[PDB]
Amino acid sequence: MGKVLLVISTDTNIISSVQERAKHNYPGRYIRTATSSQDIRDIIKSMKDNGKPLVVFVNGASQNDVNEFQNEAKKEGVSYDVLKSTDPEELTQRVREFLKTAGSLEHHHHHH
Repeated sequence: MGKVLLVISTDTNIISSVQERAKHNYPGRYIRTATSSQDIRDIIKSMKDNGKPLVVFVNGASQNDVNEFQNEAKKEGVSYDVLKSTDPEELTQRVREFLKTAGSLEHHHHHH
């Protein structure tokens, strides 16, 4: 419950482009980056009760903490979709449409 879009791209320059473009259009809180396992922990801490769509760009972080994101999310009841794509326009359209369509999430009481 409470879903995030995990944007993985081999092209860090493309991550930077889409990130700032989506932060231009939407609040730069809904767009977030992971730079460490510790950062990710703080993300998923929020997303348990925070029932709005998030977008985490794997910027500088590694596959070990990417899987730690998936694990901590699946145990803490945070929903996610793993988006593995490299394209500045396509990533912008997927990020933004996610924030638009998941703008209406179901209001279930969170395990607090």
